Amino acid sequence: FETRFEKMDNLLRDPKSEVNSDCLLDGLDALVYDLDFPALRKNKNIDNFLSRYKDTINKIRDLRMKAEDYEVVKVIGRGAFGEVQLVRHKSTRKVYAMKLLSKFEMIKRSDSAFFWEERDIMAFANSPWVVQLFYAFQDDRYLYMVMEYMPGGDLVNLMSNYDVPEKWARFYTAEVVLALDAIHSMGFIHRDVKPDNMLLDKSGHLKLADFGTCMKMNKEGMVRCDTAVGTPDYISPEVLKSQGGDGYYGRECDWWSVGVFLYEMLVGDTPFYADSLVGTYSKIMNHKNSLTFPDDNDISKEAKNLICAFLTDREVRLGRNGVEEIKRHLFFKNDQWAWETLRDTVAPVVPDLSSDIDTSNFDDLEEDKGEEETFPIPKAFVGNQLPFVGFTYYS
Amino acid sequence: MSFETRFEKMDNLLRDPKSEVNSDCLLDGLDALVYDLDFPALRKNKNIDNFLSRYKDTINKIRDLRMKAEDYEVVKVIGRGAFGEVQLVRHKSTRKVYAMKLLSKFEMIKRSDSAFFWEERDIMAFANSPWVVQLFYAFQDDRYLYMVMEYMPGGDLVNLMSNYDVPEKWARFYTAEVVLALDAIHSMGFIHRDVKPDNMLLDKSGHLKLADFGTCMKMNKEGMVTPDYISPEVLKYYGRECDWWSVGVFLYEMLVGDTPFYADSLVGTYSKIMNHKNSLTISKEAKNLICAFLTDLGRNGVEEIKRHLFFKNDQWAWETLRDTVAPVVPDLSSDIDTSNFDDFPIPKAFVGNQLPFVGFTYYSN
Ligand SMILES: CN(C)[C@H]1CCc2nc(NC(=O)c3cccc([C@H]4CCCN4C(=O)Nc4cccc(C#N)c4)c3)sc2C1
Ligand SMILES: CN(C)[C@H]1CCc2nc(NC(=O)c3cccc([C@H]4CCCN4C(=O)Nc4cccc(C#N)c4)c3)sc2C1
Repeated sequence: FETRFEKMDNLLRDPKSEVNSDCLLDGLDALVYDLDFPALRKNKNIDNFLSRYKDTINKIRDLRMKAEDYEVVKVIGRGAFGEVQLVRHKSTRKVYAMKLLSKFEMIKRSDSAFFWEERDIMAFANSPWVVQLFYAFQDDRYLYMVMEYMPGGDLVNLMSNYDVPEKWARFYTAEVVLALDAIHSMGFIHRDVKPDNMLLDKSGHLKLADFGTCMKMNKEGMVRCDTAVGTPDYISPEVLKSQGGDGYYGRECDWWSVGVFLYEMLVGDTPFYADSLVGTYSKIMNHKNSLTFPDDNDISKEAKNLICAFLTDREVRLGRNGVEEIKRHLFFKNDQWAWETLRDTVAPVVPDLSSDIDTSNFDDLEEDKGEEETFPIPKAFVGNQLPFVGFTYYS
Repeated sequence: MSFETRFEKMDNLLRDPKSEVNSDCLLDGLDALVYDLDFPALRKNKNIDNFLSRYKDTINKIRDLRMKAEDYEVVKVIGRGAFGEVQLVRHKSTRKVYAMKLLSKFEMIKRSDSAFFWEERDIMAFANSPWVVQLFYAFQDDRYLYMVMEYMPGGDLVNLMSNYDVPEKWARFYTAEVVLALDAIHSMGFIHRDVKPDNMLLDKSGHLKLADFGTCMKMNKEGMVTPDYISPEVLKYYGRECDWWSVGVFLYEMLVGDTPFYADSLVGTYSKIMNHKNSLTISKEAKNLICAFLTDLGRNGVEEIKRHLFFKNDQWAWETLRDTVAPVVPDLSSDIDTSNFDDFPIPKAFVGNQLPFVGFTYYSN
C-alpha cells in the first residue's frame, strides 16, 4: 500500500505514458471494434463482454474526440497512407491542419509503427522548429493528427513560385540546420530531409512537418537499418546502400540532404536528376563524377563549396564533427541575421493572408480518393485495431 | 455536448467508482487482453505479436503495483461455497483484518455462471448501510475473483441456532434486524431470493448483517423480477414479497428447531412448499406472523410488517434497534478469533475466458 501505489497514479496521469487514461480507453474501444462480428459473437465470452460494454463504449465514442467534431475546409496535402486537410473545430472554432492515416493501407502492407515517433516528436518537442501536435485520435478506419496549420506552405511551392536568390537560400538553409539540430538534440535522425517536409508559418519561418522516418540514435549517435528510407533524390549513398548486413549510419546522412536542398534552391533542378528512377541511384553512388554545376553561374564560390562539402562520401562529409562545423562555414557569414536570433528576424517571404482559412500557398489537388477499401468481415479474431492502441493524445 | 462539457463528462466517467469505464475497470480490459492473447498459436498473428511486445512488460509492472493475493496473509478458511471459499486474511502492509471471498474463474467458465457476482459486488461496495457486509476492495488474477470484505466475528445464525435454544425474546430481535436489513436491500432496488441463516452474519457487537448476495437481482420497471426457504412463486414474475416468505421460514426454524417444510427426501420439500395450506403445522402472535408471510404481508410496504403485535416490545425500538444491546455478544480474545466459525487449457485460437470478469476491480478510497 505504502511501498507501491504512488507510481500507479503517475502512470495513469503522465501524457508520455503508454498506459494513461486515454490509452486504456483505446484498448476497450479496439476490443469492441475487433469483436463485434456475428461469427465472433457466437462465443459466450465475446457476447458476455459486448452485451455489457457496447452501450457504454458507444457513449464513450460520442464523448471523446471524433472526426465529426471538425469541419473540413479543403485537402491541402496527400501522402502514401493518407491526406492532410485544413480543418476548423466545430465547438472552439480553432483552425488546424488534420493528417489522416488509413488503417487499411497500414495493415495491408506492414507499416503500423512509423507514426509512434512522429506522434512523440510533434506532441512533446516544445520547439519553434517542430510543427506542434495538439490532439491525436482514431476510429475504426483512420488515425487523426490535429496539428498547427502552416499558412506559408512548403519550400517546394516557394522554389516553384520564386527564383530564390543566395540571400534567401542562406536563410532557409540555416533554418533547416537549426531545425535538424533540434531533432538531433531530441535524439533522432530525420532520414527524410526534403522541401516537402519544410513548412512555413504565418511569419514565414521554417518548421519541420513530417517525422515518419525518424529513428532514435544509440549512445554513439548511430543507427542500424536493413531497409533504405527517404526520397529518390535526397537519399545519401550510405542510406541508399542499406541491406541486411551493412545498414550502419549516424546523423551525417541528414546533412547530405541539406546540400541536395541548397543545390535545388540555387540551380532549379535536383543534383542527381535522371529521366529514369534507376538512373538517379547510379548518380548518387557516383557523386564524385556526377555532381556538376551549369556553365552559367550567378551563385557564389562558397555556396558550391558547402554543396560539395555535404555531397561527399560519409567519412569526408561536413558535419561529421558536430553542427558547429556547419555554422562556421563562410556561406553563413552574413550581416542580416545571427544564429541565436535567426527565427526572431524578418523572413524573406511573409505570407499575405486574407483569412484564417487562406490556402493560397497550397496548390489545389484532387479531393476525391474514390472509394477507400475497408477491412473484410473476419471469420475469427484478427485484431486489426490492436497496433493502434495508445495513439490517442490530448493537450 | 460540447467542449469542454464533453471533456468534463468524460473525466467524471473515469473517476466515478460506480462507472463501468473508470480507471480500474479499463486496466482490467488491458490486463485480460494480455492474459487471453499471450499464447504461441495466437502470437503467430502480426497484430497480436505487435500488441504483446508493446504492452506485456508494462502490464507485468501494473500487476505488481496493483492489489494481489500475495498482499494478504491467510489466517484460516472460515467458509466454503459452490465456486470458492471465504478465508480470514490480514493485509501484510496495513495489518488490517478482513474476510476474503475467492471465486474460481475455471469453475465459473466450466458451467456458465459469470454474472451472479456483479450484484454482490455492487451491493456490498455501494450500500453504505450497517445492515450490509462492506466490500473494501475487489481484485482479480487469471484464476480467481477476490472480495476483501469486513470480518464478522460473531459468525452466522446457523451456528447460533445450533449452539443456543433461541427464546422468543431473542427471536424477536433477529427477525426485526432481518426485516430492516431486507428493507435496505429493497430500497437499493434489489431482491435477495435466498434469505437464510447462512447469509445472516453477526459483528463484534452481536448485531445482524446480510452477507451472501449471489442470488440477488435488480428490480425492473418499479419492483418486478438453494432449498428450503424458497417461496411458491419462485419454485413454480414476482416482487419483494418472496423475501418476506423466507423471513417466516427463518422465524419458524428459530422457535421450533426444524424448517416448516422439512422432508427426509429433497423432492418431498418441493411438494410441501406448494401445499403450505395443509403442510404448515410457543405464542399466539408468533404463529399469526408465520401464517401472515406464508401466503401468496409485505404486498404494499414494510410498515405493515413493522406494526405487527409480535414486534411490540419494551426492550427495543425500530429506529434505535441496532444501537441497543444484542442478545449474544461474541467473547473475542484476539483480532483473528474464529471460535464462532466451525472448521485453463492452452487455446489454439482466441477464446477470451478473462472477458466476463473485465470491470470487477474496485478500490474504496
Ligand atoms: C515506409 N515506412 C517505413 C513509412 C515511412 C514513414 C511514412 N510516412 C507516411 N506519411 C503519410 O502517409 C502522409 C500522409 C499525409 C501527408 C503526409 C506528408 C507528405 C505530404 C504532406 N505531409 C504532411 O505531413 N503535411 C503537413 C504536416 C504538418 C502540418 C501541415 C500543415 N499545414 C502539413 C504524409 S507513410 C510512411 C511509410
Ligand atoms: C446458480 N448460479 C446462478 C449462481 C447463484 C449464486 C452463486 N453464489 C455463489 N457463491 C459462492 O460460490 C460462494 C463462495 C464462497 C462463500 C460463499 C458463501 C456461502 C458460505 C459462506 N459465504 C459467504 O459469502 N460468507 C461471508 C460473506 C461475507 C463476510 C463473511 C465473513 N466473515 C463471510 C459463497 S456460486 C453461485 C451460482
